[PDB]
Amino acid sequence: GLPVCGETCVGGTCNTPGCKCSWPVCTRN
Repeated sequence: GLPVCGETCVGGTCNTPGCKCSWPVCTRN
């Protein structure tokens, strides 16, 4: 639920395990 991945999923990518794409930002849970 938290954007603590340090990743944006603009292209639909989130590498950090637990990160979901809450476009355009990755949220870990």
